[PDB]
Amino acid sequence: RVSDEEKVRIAAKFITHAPPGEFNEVFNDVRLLLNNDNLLREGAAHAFAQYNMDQFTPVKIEGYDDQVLITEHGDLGNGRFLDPRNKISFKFDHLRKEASDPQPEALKQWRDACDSALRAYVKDHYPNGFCTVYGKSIDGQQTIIACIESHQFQPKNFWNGRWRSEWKFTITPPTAQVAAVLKIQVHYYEDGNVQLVSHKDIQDSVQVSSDVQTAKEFIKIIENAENEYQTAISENYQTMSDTTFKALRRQLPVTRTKIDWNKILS
Amino acid sequence: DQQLDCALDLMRRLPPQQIEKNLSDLIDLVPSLCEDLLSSVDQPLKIARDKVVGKDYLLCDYNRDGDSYRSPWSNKYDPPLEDGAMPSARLRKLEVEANNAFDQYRDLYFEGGVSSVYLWDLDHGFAGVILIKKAGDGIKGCWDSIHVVEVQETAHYKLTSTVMLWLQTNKTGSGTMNLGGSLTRQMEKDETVSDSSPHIANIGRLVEDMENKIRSTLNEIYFGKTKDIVNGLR
Amino acid sequence: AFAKPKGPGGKRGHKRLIR
Repeated sequence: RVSDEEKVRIAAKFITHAPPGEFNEVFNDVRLLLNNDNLLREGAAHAFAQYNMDQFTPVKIEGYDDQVLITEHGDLGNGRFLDPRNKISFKFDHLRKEASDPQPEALKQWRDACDSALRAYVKDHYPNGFCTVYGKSIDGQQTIIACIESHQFQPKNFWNGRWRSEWKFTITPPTAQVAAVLKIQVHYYEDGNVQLVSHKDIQDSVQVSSDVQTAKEFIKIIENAENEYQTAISENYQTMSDTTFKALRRQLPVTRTKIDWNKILS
Repeated sequence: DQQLDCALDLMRRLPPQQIEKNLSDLIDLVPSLCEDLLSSVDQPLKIARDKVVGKDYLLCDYNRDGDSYRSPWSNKYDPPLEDGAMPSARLRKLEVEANNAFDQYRDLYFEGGVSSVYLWDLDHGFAGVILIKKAGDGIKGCWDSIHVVEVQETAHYKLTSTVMLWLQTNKTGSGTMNLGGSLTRQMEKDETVSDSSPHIANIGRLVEDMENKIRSTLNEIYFGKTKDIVNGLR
Repeated sequence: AFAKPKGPGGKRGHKRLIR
């Protein structure tokens, strides 16, 4: 007799660790294991929201053209998230991934120039990317937070993948400090199972001037770091294919031949 | 039943590096699935120390009796058991030869790590498990292989093999990269048994072919697919 | 996918995790 509290806790742990594009399959597994739908839907509510904000889940709102990302920076509380591009707030069901009740809503000019330059960068560099740019003030320091998401779900070919980047620009003119994290997660499971998880931290600085110029300098560093990150990932695969994989098991013994077993036994 | 299928599907989607925790949380979640889950999910190998001969050995269910585990080196249980399950005198002799043989195999292909071999009798023929664990020194990772072989007595050999393999690098350009997963394969064939081609030579060649093919498959088909996927994400 | 052989006999108890 597992307590309801421990049931919810373990269910929440599983949901928050679902691979991208596999939330529904993990949820359905957890639902049948729990055998108590009302407990799962009420107890694990925070886990649903945590997953969407951690995953930068893109969401289409009716009446507007490009999607908005569910992030911690847009969390207005009470189940509402901010669309800073279309200047609206909306209700969001974290379980069904559906937005509703679009309702209209100092640094907006700076947030707008960065969003315009990021929107184009994403359309130029990603197959199906989305982005959302925020503007906040932490301990008096004006901060621009840029978030990018791009995923490909192909469960018919037994794989899913997602890219996430988050860029924070702390505006202390004439300098701007850059802190960022880039994240990749891939799951391939045709007659087997493999998962890639990767992240990289970025630290940089920027000279501040006009909003339009700084927006171009902001996106250029984004473009440089993300290009370098993706290229390094591809090149580190080859490094893995013949250095550290070799460290776990060789392709052949040092003799460059397969083992003579009769010699082994005698 | 339905719950077990859900649990096995869950284990296939959750991150493979945390399989022990996910399995423990799963059994904590539904205690009635414990025996079926442990019968259907391979776990990373744990090392124990044979304090009598001063050698490491690997634990699994096949060398367990109650809460005790039998060392392949001393043929003794830790903690000691009065009447713990033991292979026959004949199988024990083949078990010692198999542990010596696969320790050299481990040395030549892995240059380290720990290996263990346990054999047990069947109604007609015998079965056994070959366990190998090799962690990285220091970029880091771990290889865990579990080979379950059945010898039906010219004899018929059936091989079921699982390799669990994770790797992590921490570099300037690519940051932290983690690759983890598993592959399970099967092979069977007939082999002549003789003084020049004994049972262990037949089993060793089968395990050697299996690990080589699994390693090539892990490198080419699976890891190479994730690289292509990453290049398609952006 | 052919079945694995039966494990050892001897009333060895139930399967368990290792800490």
